[PDB]
Amino acid sequence: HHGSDLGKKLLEAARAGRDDEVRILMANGADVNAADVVGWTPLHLAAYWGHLEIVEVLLKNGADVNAYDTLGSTPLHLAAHFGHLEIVEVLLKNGADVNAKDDNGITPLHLAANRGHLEIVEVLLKYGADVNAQDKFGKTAFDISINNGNEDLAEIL
Amino acid sequence: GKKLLEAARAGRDDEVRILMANGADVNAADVVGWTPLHLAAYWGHLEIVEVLLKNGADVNAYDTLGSTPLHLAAHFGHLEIVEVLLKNGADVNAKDDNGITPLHLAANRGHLEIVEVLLKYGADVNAQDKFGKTAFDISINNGNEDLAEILQ
Amino acid sequence: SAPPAVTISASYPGADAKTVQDTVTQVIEQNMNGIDNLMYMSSNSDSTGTVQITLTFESGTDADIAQVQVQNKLQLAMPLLPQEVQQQGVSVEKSSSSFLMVVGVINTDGTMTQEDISDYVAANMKDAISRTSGVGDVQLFGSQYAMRIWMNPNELNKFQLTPVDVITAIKAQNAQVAAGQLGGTPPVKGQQLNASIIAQTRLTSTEEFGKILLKVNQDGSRVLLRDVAKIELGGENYDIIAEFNGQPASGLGIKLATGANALDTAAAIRAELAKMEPFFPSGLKIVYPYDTDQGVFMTMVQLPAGATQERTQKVLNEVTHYYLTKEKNNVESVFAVNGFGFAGRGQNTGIAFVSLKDWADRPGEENKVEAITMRATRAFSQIKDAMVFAFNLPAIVEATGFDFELIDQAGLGHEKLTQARNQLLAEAAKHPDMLTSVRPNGLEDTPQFKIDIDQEKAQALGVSINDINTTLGAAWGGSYVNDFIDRGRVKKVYVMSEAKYRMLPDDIGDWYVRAADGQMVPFSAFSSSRWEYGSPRLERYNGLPSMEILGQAAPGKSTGEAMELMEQLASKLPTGVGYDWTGMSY
Amino acid sequence: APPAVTISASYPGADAKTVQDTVTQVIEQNMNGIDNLMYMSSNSDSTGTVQITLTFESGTDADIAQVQVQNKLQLAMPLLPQEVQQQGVSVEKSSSSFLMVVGVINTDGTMTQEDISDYVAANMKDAISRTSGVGDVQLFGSQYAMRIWMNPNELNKFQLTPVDVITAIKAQNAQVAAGQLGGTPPVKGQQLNASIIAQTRLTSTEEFGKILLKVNQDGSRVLLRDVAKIELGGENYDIIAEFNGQPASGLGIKLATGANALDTAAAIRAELAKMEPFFPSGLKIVYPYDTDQGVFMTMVQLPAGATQERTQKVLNEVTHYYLTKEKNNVESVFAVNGFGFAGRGQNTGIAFVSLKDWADRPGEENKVEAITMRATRAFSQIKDAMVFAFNLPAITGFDFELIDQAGLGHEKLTQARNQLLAEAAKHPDMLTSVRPNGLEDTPQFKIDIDQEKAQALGVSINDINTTLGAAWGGSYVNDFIDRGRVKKVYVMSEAKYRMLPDDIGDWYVRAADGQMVPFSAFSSSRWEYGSPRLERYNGLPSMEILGQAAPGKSTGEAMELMEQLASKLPTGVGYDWTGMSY
Ligand SMILES: C[C@H]1c2cccc(O)c2C(=O)C2=C(O)[C@]3(O)C(=O)C(C(N)=O)=C(O)[C@@H](N(C)C)[C@@H]3[C@@H](O)[C@@H]21
Ligand SMILES: C[C@H]1c2cccc(O)c2C(=O)C2=C(O)[C@]3(O)C(=O)C(C(N)=O)=C(O)[C@@H](N(C)C)[C@@H]3[C@@H](O)[C@@H]21
Repeated sequence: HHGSDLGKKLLEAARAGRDDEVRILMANGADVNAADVVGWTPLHLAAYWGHLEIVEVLLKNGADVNAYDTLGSTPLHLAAHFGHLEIVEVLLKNGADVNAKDDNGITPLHLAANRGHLEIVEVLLKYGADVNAQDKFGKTAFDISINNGNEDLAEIL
Repeated sequence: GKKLLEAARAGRDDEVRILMANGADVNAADVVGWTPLHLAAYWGHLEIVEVLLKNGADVNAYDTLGSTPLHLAAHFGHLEIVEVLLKNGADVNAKDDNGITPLHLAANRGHLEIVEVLLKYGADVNAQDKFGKTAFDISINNGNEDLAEILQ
Repeated sequence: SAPPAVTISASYPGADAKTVQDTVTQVIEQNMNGIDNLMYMSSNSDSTGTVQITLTFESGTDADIAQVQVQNKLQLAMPLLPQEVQQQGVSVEKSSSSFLMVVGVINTDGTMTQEDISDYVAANMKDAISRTSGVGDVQLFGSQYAMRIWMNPNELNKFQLTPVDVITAIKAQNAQVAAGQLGGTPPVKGQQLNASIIAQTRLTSTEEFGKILLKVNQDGSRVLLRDVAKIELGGENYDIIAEFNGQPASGLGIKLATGANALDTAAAIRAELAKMEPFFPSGLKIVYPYDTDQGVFMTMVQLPAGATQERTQKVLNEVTHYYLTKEKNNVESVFAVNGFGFAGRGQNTGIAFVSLKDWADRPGEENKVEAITMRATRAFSQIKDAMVFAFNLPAIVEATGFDFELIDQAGLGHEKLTQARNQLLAEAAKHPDMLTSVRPNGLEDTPQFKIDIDQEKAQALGVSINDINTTLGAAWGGSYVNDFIDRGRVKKVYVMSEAKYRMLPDDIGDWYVRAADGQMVPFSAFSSSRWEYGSPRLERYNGLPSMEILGQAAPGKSTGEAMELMEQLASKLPTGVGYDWTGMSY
Repeated sequence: APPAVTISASYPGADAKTVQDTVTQVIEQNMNGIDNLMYMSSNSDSTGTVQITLTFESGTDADIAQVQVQNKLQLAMPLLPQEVQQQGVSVEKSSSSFLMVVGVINTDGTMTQEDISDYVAANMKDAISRTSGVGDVQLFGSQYAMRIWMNPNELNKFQLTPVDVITAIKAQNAQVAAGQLGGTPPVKGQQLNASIIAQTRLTSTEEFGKILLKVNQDGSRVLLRDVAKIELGGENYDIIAEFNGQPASGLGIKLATGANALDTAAAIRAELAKMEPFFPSGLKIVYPYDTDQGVFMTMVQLPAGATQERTQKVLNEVTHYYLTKEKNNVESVFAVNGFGFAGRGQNTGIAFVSLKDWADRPGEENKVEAITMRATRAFSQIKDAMVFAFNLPAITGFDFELIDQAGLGHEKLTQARNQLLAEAAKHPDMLTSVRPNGLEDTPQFKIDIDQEKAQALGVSINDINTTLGAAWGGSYVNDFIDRGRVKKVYVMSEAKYRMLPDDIGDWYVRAADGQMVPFSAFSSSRWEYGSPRLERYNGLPSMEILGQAAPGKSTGEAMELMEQLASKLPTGVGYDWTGMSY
């Protein structure tokens, strides 16, 4: 370790999807769990912007798979919300909490169901996602499907 | 008496005294009922206030809405004129058609010097208007801390 | 030589970049038809609520004709714009004309804020300056005072009031009403009395605003506006902080009128300023921070995404301190501006204007502009978490670079356009033999606070969505309510939350909205929030979403060879992504 | 030619008298203080459209005339209905004729007429409209709007009205300015600055479908898709075009006054070349009208009252003739239904005809002049439709205006017009084809709201007129974002609930006490006659009359008779010469 400058450069590298600087930075001991002002780790940024390889290299270097931002959202939330199927699987394989709730009681299943990611909804249920989980408003993933008028998702649930 | 109304307003002392030396009505009124004493107290012409009162001006003359020359002087911060009117017998507790006294108008504008002179001449500190407000309520509503304690 | 350009500027206070683009920028662009001699059109909408639309015309086009045609099309589109935007004024001016001179105003007594100074310049200096012979447009570095109502959500919840009630009460009790006359025409014949009726008049002071009656409690007590808000004269906007050698400053940007003599007007301005100085209040002094080697240069300041105004100020203060000590023999003044730079606006941008001593008194190559800016840039490379760059702008604008526009041609959206840009920039880096410094001219996406209102919960509780969005907007973004009279001069009234109640996500919970039944309902009852990325500065080119890309031709390569390469790389970008050349490359 | 500045405005769902009396008269009354104005004329249509033409003296600078007109119109803008302001008013300085037509088809047939029209409107029209020298662009089609097609049965079932739908759309399709975290002025020590994002415009039919109208007392939800069908569709459905029988859209381009016709066409072509590489698959530009001539037009005018379907039948026979009888001479036919040589309406149409190369049309009988007259003769045997082919460059008998000088009104002016028309027919040795240029009165549906019954039931008259207008005329609610571009949102009744008079009674309005009241309970109706197009000349009601001198008679002689004929007209009826006769 050095001071705290390499951690910020790892965040920008993972955000900009540079597999190059990311592995060079952690070879120099960059904080793999360095967080930004909103509490996003490099695993958050890589999962949000869909960089599957960076998610991989980050996780083998000990990145906290269940880190939450200042509003309770985990990297699995982001990956499920924006339809990154490959990242959702590797996160769950590495022990991501499939029933993690953010500050609003919103689960990865709620987010995946809201944007209609059927494949991800199936993967989440396979790893044990609670089908009856409710958010702060009492809504389940089934209520989300009904409101969106997505009967194929409603059939799965 | 119109020329004297004009004279008492524009602040020309010399003209004014020509008019009562010629016998102009010291209690002449314009259409809104303002005597030359009203006009002099409004624009703050002390010398004319003294001269008019010297020639028998009605110190308690009302306008069409019941306002006296003391109301105007107390309202617009004319400390020299509120003294001259009160020594000549201005009803310190005179109410207009709205129940507004010179203490109300003085307290609203923060004329603490005039508030003291009014109180000294027997102003009823507990006098209400049609809305039931006293001079103390005005000081509280305006946030005037000093004026507030002068009325206890 | 430079082609004539007209710039449209509009303001949506409290609006994000996407809100500005989709309610103002797109609407205006769609109405820029029927204008003669238009070459191209470009615009940006940013997170400070600002949009600028620049229309560039063919060489030889009469700039007066161009400005009038643009302004007439804009005014016919004015009813299509949000009321909050119309109320700020949408200006249409000839651009591509830098200032004749910059006049700075400070107070050597240290007794005036920049807001106090700006209001003095606005009410006592700017109008006489604009009337000086040869003077064209004059820009104020700040604003006249506004009556600032700084709301407290704790007090408002205590008396079951919302910002909606505050705005309603201010419109009702700071009002100027036509009330008619006694004896007006047609009268009853024989009427003698003819008098105007005077009813409410505009308020004139913080004291009068403080006693605005919000409600009367049923036990008889009164709730005044000063019981739920702090009230002071202040600025219309707080995005920009200006300092002259560390002291608060305002000033004027003066442009030369078309067809007027430059130095004759400069002397007339100085002569007019000499007339005003006897009337200045104590401490107020006129300075000239940029007498356009050249004897002046600039210093750029850019901080990371999300960085605050206070952090930018610290870097600018370090920059000011370096020039006034390490270059005390060469530098006479530093005018530091916190809030905008070259790459756009925002709390994380700033720029410093440095004026040097007389060239005659700076002997030696080491005391010239080029050597000074090289030491400064080298010394500022130490400063962490900030990019600080010194340069002489005439020396940097002066013939080796290209100006590239990446264009969304098929409704792909911002995210997919960002990917296409990233693919092109990754490839451009693979040819360092031809292309160097290929970079976006704009800003990157940043975290934003996305708050979702739950429509079902609001309706079940009887909370109006308009009360919700007015409470959120007025408290956190501020609201122009109406006008008042400050010492005989009409000025604006703004409502906004006091700073300490609109800083962090947890502060959202401090704000309550009143339901139909009369209960106070917290924001946490009908809302949820999450972090997401979004653009702080959206760009458009010829009416389509765009991303500007600057770059240089490599040493030993021509500007045409570099452009040829860029076109080849662009030809292999995703479907629906197009390109165009602009500016120096058109 | 004397330059002309054109004002255009639209009032969705308004009749001609409503347009004239809330818009046209207001603008005319404020066109003062403008230099070199020769005369002023206007049409107010039952399509909801007004066009005011200000013609200036020869030698007038068209730039100056346009700016002076625009500035006066700006000062009158606060006097116009908000519904008209928000549609946008246009002021143009262009020729009245088309310089060229840009046609767009889909060779793969994978896009309907309405798909193509939206693509042109959303991806092509604006860049063409900004090209120098382009004075006016007509879209032969309509841009998509978000269409909310309301069902009065389901609205009544849930005790809702179009007022409730409009209020919910404005509330839930909104763009909120919400400020910033750590916004200025901030507290000391603040570390985070970020934009707050609240509601944003909806972007899809699905988002509009889940707009929440109400929560029933038991807890169930009533969504917008439960009372309406939601789909992308044109802002209006009045203009459809075809290219050689195939679905098409396009742009009619007019040359700006004083611009170079050749340079402008080349600039348009260069702009189109920039757009082609990004067209969706199958989309192709065709050029069906480029100004012997090699081109000509054919106008179709059915009697007022004719439907779009019946006009389409007449256009089909016009197209059929060029595509069969004139096979060897005609390259293409671009036909537009709903747009006419003069004006716009369900009873008018136009076809642009392009001829094969002049070298492939040898012989005098295969030139433009012989072809157009053969066509006019063939189309003269068409029943109840004026159809003729003619020419018009990118840049004649007499033109007569009958003027109401004393507030006589429309009915009395019509009678005076007919009296003069019958007198001119009795002089066939001097005057030929003396006819009105305008349209005849047609049956309209007059509905009377009973103010007493409405108040007795507690039904607000504003709720009544909003329900009526939104259902049967359509209402522009606000804007949304369709694939990144700002477009309009309209509510209107689904077609089958706004076709017949009996349908009036299927619409319910909610009273103050919460009860639903049908339109039959507070309204009555009758048929009457009214104008589909009202004309004005120099600010007064007017009726244009065309005609020509008889064979072997001079134009001045024919005009002499018209003046003598007009002098014996009823009191308060004047006249004036205009256009060619000025
Ligand atoms: C506000 C100006 C100013 C204020 C106070 C002291 C100063 O020395 C200045 C300038 O010199 C500015 C410029 O020179 C501009 O470059 C300048 O003159 C200018 C312009 N007229 O176009 C700009 O576009 C600005 N640029 C983006 C950096 C910049 C001005 O913002 C400032
Ligand atoms: C150009 C700004 C500027 C430039 C250089 C140095 C400065 O100190 C400033 C300002 O402070 C400005 C403002 O504060 C604005 O109020 C300001 O920031 C502003 C805004 N952000 O919308 C305005 O609306 C402006 N208006 C006149 C009140 C005004 C700005 O014009 C200037």
